[PDB]
Amino acid sequence: KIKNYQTAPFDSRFPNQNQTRNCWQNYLDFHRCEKAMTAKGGDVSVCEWYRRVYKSLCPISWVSTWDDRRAEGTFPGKI
Amino acid sequence: STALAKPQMRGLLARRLRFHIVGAFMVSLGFATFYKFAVAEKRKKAYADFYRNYDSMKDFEEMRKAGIFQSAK
Amino acid sequence: ITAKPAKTPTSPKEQAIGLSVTFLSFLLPAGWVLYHLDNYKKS
Amino acid sequence: MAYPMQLGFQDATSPIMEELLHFHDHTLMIVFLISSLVLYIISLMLTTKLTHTSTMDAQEVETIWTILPAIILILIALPSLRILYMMDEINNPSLTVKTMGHQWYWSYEYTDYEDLSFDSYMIPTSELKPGELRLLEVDNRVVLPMEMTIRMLVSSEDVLHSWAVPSLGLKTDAIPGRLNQTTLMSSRPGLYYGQCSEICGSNHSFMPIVLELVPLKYFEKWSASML
Amino acid sequence: SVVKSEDYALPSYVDRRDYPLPDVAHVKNLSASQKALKEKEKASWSSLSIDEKVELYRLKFKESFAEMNRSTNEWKTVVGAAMFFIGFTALLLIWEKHYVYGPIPHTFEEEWVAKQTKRMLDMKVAPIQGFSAKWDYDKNEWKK
Amino acid sequence: ASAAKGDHGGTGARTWRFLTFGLALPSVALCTLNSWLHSGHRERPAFIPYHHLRIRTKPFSWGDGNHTFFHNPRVNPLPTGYEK
Amino acid sequence: HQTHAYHMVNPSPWPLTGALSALLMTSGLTMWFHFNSMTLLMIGLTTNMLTMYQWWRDVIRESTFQGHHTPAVQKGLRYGMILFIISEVLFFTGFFWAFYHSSLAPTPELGGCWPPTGIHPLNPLEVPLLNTSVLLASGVSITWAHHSLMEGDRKHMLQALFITITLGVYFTLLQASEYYEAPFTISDGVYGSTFFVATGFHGLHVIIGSTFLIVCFFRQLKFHFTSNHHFGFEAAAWYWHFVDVVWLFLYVSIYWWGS
Amino acid sequence: APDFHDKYGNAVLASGATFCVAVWVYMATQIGIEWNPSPVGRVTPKEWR
Amino acid sequence: HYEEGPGKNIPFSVENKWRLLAMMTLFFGSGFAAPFFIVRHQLLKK
Amino acid sequence: ASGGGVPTDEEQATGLEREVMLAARKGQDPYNILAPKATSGTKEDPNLVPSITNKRIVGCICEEDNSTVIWFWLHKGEAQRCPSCGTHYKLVPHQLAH
Amino acid sequence: MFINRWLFSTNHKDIGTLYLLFGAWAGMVGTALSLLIRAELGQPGTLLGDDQIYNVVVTAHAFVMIFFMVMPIMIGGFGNWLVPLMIGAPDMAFPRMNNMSFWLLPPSFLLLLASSMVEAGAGTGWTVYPPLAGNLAHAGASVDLTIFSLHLAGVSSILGAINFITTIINMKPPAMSQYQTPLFVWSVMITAVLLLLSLPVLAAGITMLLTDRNLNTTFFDPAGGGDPILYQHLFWFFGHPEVYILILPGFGMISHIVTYYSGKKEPFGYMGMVWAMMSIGFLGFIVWAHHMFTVGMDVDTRAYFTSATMIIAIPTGVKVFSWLATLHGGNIKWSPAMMWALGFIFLFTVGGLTGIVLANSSLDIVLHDTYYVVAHFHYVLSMGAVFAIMGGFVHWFPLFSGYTLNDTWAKIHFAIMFVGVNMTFFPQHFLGLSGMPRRYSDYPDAYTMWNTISSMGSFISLTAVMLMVFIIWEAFASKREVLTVDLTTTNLEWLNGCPPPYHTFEEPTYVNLK
Amino acid sequence: HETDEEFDARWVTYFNKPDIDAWELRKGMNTLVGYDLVPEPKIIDAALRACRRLNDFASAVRILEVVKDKAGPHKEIYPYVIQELRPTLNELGISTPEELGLDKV
Amino acid sequence: FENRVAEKQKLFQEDNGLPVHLKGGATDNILYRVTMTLCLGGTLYSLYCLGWASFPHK
Ligand code: HEA
Ligand code: HEA
Ligand SMILES: CCCCC/C=C\C/C=C/C/C=C\C/C=C\CCCC(=O)O[C@H](COC(=O)CCCCCCCCCCCCCCCCC)COP(=O)(O)OCCN
Ligand SMILES: CCCCCC/C=C\CCCCCCCCCC(=O)O[C@H](COC(=O)CCCCCCCCCCCCCCC)COP(=O)(O)OC[C@@H](O)CO
Ligand SMILES: CCCCCCCCCCO[C@@H]1O[C@H](CO)[C@@H](O[C@H]2O[C@H](CO)[C@@H](O)[C@H](O)[C@H]2O)[C@H](O)[C@H]1O
Ligand code: CUA
Ligand SMILES: [O-][O-]
Ligand SMILES: [Cu+2]
Ligand SMILES: [Mg+2]
Ligand code: NA
Ligand SMILES: [Zn+2]
Repeated sequence: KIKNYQTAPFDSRFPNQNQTRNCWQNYLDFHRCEKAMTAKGGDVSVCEWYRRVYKSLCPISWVSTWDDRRAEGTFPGKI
Repeated sequence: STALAKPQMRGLLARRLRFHIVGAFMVSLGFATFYKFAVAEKRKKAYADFYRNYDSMKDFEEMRKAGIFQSAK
Repeated sequence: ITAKPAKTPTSPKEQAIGLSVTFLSFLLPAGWVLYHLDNYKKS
Repeated sequence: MAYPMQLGFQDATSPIMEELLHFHDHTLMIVFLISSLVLYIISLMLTTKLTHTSTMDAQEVETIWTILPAIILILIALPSLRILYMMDEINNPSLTVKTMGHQWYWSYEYTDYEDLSFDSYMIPTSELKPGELRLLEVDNRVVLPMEMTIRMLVSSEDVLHSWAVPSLGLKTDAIPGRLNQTTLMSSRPGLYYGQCSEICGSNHSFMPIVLELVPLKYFEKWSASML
Repeated sequence: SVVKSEDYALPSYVDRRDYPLPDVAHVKNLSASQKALKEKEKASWSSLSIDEKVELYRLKFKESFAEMNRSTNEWKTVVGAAMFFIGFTALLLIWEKHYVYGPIPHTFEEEWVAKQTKRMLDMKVAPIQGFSAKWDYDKNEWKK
Repeated sequence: ASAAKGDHGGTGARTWRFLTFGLALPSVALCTLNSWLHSGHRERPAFIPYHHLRIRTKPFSWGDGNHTFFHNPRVNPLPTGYEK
Repeated sequence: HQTHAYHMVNPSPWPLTGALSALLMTSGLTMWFHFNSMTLLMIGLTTNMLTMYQWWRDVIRESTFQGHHTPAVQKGLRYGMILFIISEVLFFTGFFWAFYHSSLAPTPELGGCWPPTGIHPLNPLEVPLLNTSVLLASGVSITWAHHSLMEGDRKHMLQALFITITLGVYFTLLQASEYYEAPFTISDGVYGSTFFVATGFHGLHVIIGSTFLIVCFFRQLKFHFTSNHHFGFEAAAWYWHFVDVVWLFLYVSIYWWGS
Repeated sequence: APDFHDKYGNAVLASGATFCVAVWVYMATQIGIEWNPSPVGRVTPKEWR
Repeated sequence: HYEEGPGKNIPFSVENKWRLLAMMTLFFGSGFAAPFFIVRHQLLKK
Repeated sequence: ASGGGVPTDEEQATGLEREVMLAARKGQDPYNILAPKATSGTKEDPNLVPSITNKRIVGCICEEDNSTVIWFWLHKGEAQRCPSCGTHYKLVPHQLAH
Repeated sequence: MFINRWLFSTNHKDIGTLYLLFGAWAGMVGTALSLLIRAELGQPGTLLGDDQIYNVVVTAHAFVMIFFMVMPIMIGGFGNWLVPLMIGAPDMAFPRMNNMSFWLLPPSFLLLLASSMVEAGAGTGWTVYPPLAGNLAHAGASVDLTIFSLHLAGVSSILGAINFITTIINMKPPAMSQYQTPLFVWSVMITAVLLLLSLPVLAAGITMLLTDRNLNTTFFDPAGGGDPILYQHLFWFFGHPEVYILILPGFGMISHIVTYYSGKKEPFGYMGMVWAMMSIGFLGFIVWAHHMFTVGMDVDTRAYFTSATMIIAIPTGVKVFSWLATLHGGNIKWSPAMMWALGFIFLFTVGGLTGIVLANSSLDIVLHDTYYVVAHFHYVLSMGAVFAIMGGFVHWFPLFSGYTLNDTWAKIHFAIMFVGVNMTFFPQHFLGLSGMPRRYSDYPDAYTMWNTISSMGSFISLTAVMLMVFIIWEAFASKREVLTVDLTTTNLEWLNGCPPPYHTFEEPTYVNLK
Repeated sequence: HETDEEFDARWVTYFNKPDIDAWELRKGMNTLVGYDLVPEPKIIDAALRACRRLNDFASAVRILEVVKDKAGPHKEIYPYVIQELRPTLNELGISTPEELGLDKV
Repeated sequence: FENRVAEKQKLFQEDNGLPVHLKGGATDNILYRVTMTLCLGGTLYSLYCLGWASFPHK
């Protein structure tokens, strides 16, 4: 519901050339959503919008490094 | 003989300065018109005439048939 | 400005010697290095 | 790309680059006119044996020589800042591509749908095919759809680099830890070249950028075949 | 006459058209005939000879304004010597070409440039003004 | 502010000695009581090898290269965790 | 014989020995960072100390013993010291700008927060607050020492100046103990970088200011200052107030607003 | 009393000009420098593919 | 005191113009040659 | 509260500092700390320029607020005039070692 | 006696002479490095090696020209010789500290040449940005030796700024207000306030670089939460004031030379000239991020730095129109120094105007990091600061030495250098507009005609530097001693004779109030 | 400021002062040649009569050359001014620079 | 302590032609030679260390 996704849309929260926090925020939102959904016995499909937007915006090495550090227990953001 | 007439004797530097600063001003307006036509307008008219009937698929098909692209044979 | 005539005048021939020695002092050592670049590069 | 003996900008491939060309013509005429006027006055001040060497009153003439330059700087700044804001305007891109600078090559990621990424290195001079351009061709070009608004996001995995394509009016630094965004929209198909624009060590001169702009259907098939 | 370094704090003589009457006479010491000439200048000047008048001028001043304002031929020596040393510079560039620089890349061979120029026309490099705009694609020749 | 104080005729040696013994050294004795009362070791947090801490891009020019200059074994873990 | 009031200084070797000490300190730090050796550095630190001692000794010989600091020479030395302190204020502005840049826009690697994840700041209400009462108190006692010297009272000047130095040494011992107790280090990312380089260069300035006050204490013990002429004490006091004001900015910015 | 310029000015001007032109024309044209002029009006394009 | 006057207020002698030419040649020529010898030194390492 | 023991300048200044301090008390200015005040500068009332030797440089600020100062040597002997405004100055040489 | 005079000096004229000798030697180092850049670029391909050796030569070329040639000659050489004489003072305020500002420079230059001798040099650009200049991409001692060379030159110049400001404020005749001091003394006073406030922020930035390289701090390393762009703000907070420090003493020597050789007693518009130098010094601290328009700053920031940088053209135009008004009506003397000053008025105006083009950030996205920036700054440095240094050197060489140059040789030297510099840099505007990047040891083939012309111009500029050395030898070899100098009533530095005695103004000037 | 006539009247006054001294004669001429004008014949006549009261024939010739110099490329001005002063030149026996051969370079 | 500044004023004003840095007596010359020797010695050693560091140590 709201597919035909092409790429991440303009986000008034992040209107400038530096888009580092956009990528970050969406990776956090995705993983937060996903932890909420896996817990309360719900569906990760509802987290999809964040997953698409972070995958669009974030460099593959940044997501790779953040996933390694969540596995390792050294990811410094709150999830 | 005839005597000589009294010439202007005062303000000769200032009078020269005024005459040529005006001259430079007239020349500067002349170059600005010239340049508006030879350069600025020329360029606006080159881009508008290029695009007026430009067919980007036609231009792509010519480049493709000439072999230039990696993604289109 | 005004000045006295030279106390030790440097004639045209003396100027050509000083100019030639000054030019050679800059050109010969750099010329030697640049002429031998290849010797240094593939060595 | 630049051609031999070129004097000015590469022809514009994007509407913003055309705007920059007409804004530079405006500014260059002013630059020409003031350096000419200064050279001319110099010549005028030096070509008379008339003299006036007593104290000269400065206040009147200093009004002219502060207000006429202030008015010229306003005449430069107004179209300058209109272009600055037009480039920044919101535009709804159709596609996002990332580029990461490395010593000494660029990688590209197109991850809106599938995980597509690759490296793009300069073709060495000894391997150029006949007719190809020394120091500018790469093995894997950045294929993109023509006539479409694209968001390019630029970063680095090592030292600074800078990702430039002069004929699209683009130069965005590639800084590790930072994701900078720019917009690209080519009005035409073709091949559009640029070169790394921040000193990055031994092969800074030898890590170029080649965009290949083609119709969307060809970009979509190319992207599928690069997975 | 003779100006000495140890006179630097004294009023001095200068010829410059903007300072016509300098602070001291050109000659201050007078011989017997010169003294008599300065006494004769106290009487009517119509009784001085042209020579005596010139001599009084040249005791007071060194050069006349025509002499101090004269042009010279020094521009010929400056321009000629500057062309010489600019010409000497080309010797240095001929030596560098011969001994320093190796062959340039193969991409400047005639056949490579002819093919490179066809490919630049095929990709319509600078098609609005700069490069392919100067080729006639209908006639297959450079625009005249 | 005039502060809560009062004095001024001239600001002389007698007044600045009154300020040193009647305000500034009592403030230092009060802050010394306060500090030397919340002292005593609070207990060290679990070690987590976060990559933005314990940076080592070049060995230090002293010691074994891996200890900071005023390394305290009780509270400063190495990149591999607390010392034995 | 001159007829102006300025000081023509005798030809001196200390500018050259001070320049060579700078070459030996910096080439010394490079041998220590890259060639595993402290030898050039301790030669440079030793010759820098010897130069500083003989140059300032000779300024005391020129002024207290030979009379060359007329009022116009002393007014020059006032401007010199004010301009010197302005240059040191702008050196610390660079380190404040680094700290605000890093803390106002904390990057993802820190957790996107300040203080970073994993950092546990000192409590600004414990030894940092005690250090702030100590350096404020020392600005009050060095003001008492200044007015005692202007009122000609040798015992009280020395009493107040000694109390000022005692508090400078108390701050430096307290700061050395908090460096050792602190659970983060200079290698703990940009929080430890900003905290130890900015408080560390401030601690260096407190040790330089306290040494300058100890020079004035011994000069006063030797009767060098008169009740109207004592620019070395005025300069040390202006320097000491600068060290106090830098600490107040460091305590508000890095220990309290940045915790 | 002619000075150096009066006596040698014409020869320095004529000799230096002659020399400078001859040696820059020789350098520009005779030693293999590649000026890389525009191909426009100069180069016959050739099949490359 | 120290010598005063033209040719005396300088740390090099101008008493003999040819010994001065040698000294000026050594002085300017060593600053101009040093970068070429540095380059040579960097090329001869690897 | 208070007590003594700090020397005064009267007691302990020496050298040039003491010379300046003792001349000031006399209202004298042998080390040129103050600007001299101009006379009317006529030939009957020239500005009197003290010197220890036979000539001293004068700077004349011809009118208040001029930014150009006119500099020349004034020699012992008959008064000289500023070459810009003509105001007169006369050298008064000698001694300073009391 | 020779060691006492020349190694233990406390005299402002001998310390000025030491600075002029050091700056002249550094100019020959800087000229050789410039010829190595243009030999690498004078035909397509590779001459010396890849970009690391090339950019070690570019980085050293800049540091030697700026910190070891222009600053020591303008501020240490002309400032020390001229400023005390132009205010009648008997020396600098701190004559012994002045000698340490000089003697810190040979060790700073030794550190710079050591940085190029060790490992593979510091191939970083004179801006020394990380992470290329950090310990992973430039491991080993070269970049730390460059840091410490800039720390020594920084302390020399901060100590020297304290000395000049104190001497100009405190040591004028008591009747002389600062609105009766000559323009060159104002230009050195304002340059020294810019050095005092800007060099400490460079010293903080480069010490942070030193600790990220050696103490495991992470001010500029994102892995620790640092930011490479914070180093660029700290360096350019100094680096924009630095270019005004390079040109302001030149503007003060151009005002004296144009006044003198126009036969005028004063420059046109003295209070305007003082206002324009203080306005340029103030505006020069609020514009630094015009060196960062492609780093990804917010749009409103980039609009502010475009506007605030363009504003500088207003005071600078007042100075250029006031130098033209000073020539107006003059009895013009076509001396070699006047030729250098009239070259400077026009060529500095051209370079300043291409600086205004670059201040428009939209256009600077396509011009940044290309040779259009290299053409702008060499018109204001090789044809601006250096033409003011050559004008001031041939105008004041007979004051410093007591001997005259040959004017015909000096005119020949000006004509050769004017052709060479223009040949070198004018075509770099075309290379910049058509996209050639900075810091490249080789270029795509289309850029070959203008790189060949620009390297031919650099060789003509080398012929002028060699001929300048022979001209200085011919003047000391011939010994034509000065007699009378014109206009001493408005040029106090000549009134003590040529050269002036070791001690001058031992009896101060007499200046009354009235 | 003032009219032309007022300016000329003050400079004729300055040079007509009977006891003008040599310094004032030089100060007057060297100041008057700073202005953007060639001085009127009436100013020149009073300066030449000051030279005669100061027994200085040579400075009278130099003031005639300064008039020619101030006129720059306006070659009509000097012959006019010499015409106007022919009766003072004949009365005082002042030869012009051309009659003395001093216009030869 | 007693005020002995007048004794030091007499010492440092003796008309003996000594520059100030040597005017205290034989101490000052020993401390000057120490400092100068360490400076010049240490500078020669820094130049030796640059020679060593300018070549690879394999
Ligand atoms: C002496 C050296 C010097 C001087 C004085 C200046 C002066 C100026 N500079 Fe320049 N500049 C450099 C040296 C200098 N520059 C250097 C070294 C760099 C490169 C740094 C690096 O990256 O290594 C550079 C880089 C640089 C940039 C960054 C470009 C980029 O990297 O992409 C910009 C941007 O705005 C700039 C602008 C200006 C301007 C507006 C001035 C103004 O001060 C000029 C003002 C002068 C005038 C305008 C001319 C006279 C005025 C008139 C006749 C009046 C009428 C004029 C108008 C109405 C316009 N300079
Ligand atoms: C004062 C500064 C200055 C000066 C004068 C010059 C002068 C020259 N420079 Fe420049 N240059 C820079 C500062 C300067 N440069 C800077 C800051 C950079 C950027 C570095 C970076 O990218 O990091 C640079 C970069 C630079 C490049 C771009 C390199 C690249 O991007 O890859 C080029 C290219 O041709 C170049 C060439 C030259 C040449 C041929 C000259 C010639 O004009 C030189 C000719 C010689 C002289 C001007 C004589 C010098 C002086 C004297 C001998 C003193 C005489 C002594 C007395 C009178 C007392 N320089
Ligand atoms: C107690 C308060 C007083 C501080 C003094 C103490 C010791 C060393 C002196 C340094 C003074 C100032 C700043 C220099 C940089 C860093 C030191 C910062 C202060 C400090 O001492 O930081 C310590 C680290 O020292 C380290 O790395 C130290 C490594 C020591 C080497 C220093 C390197 C030299 C730097 C060059 C400075 C250049 C100056 C340029 C001037 C500019 C010119 C105009 C902190 O210890 P830690 O174990 O990491 O953490 C505590 C964990 N329990
Ligand atoms: C680990 C520590 C080592 C590192 C280096 C520094 C170490 C400690 C140095 C402490 C500074 C001591 C300064 C002593 C100065 C003594 C001389 C002096 O004080 O001299 C006075 C003049 O002031 C003068 O020059 C004023 C002079 C001085 C400025 C001193 C300030 C600091 C300099 C510090 C270097 C800072 C480093 C910054 C690092 C980034 C003499 O004039 P009066 O006092 O009026 O006397 C005359 C009366 O007697 C007449 O009746
Ligand atoms: C950028 C600044 C430099 C610009 C150019 C300098 C112009 C160079 C001047 C000449 O330099 C000399 O050139 C000789 C060649 O002409 C070199 O001899 C070399 O070649 C000779 C001829 O092959 C052999 O006889 C010699 O042994 C061999 O050293 C010689 O070493 C070098 O000093
Ligand atoms: Cu990558 Cu330059
Ligand atoms: O810096 O312009
Ligand atoms: Cu700038
Ligand atoms: Mg850049
Ligand atoms: Na090359
Ligand atoms: Zn006057």
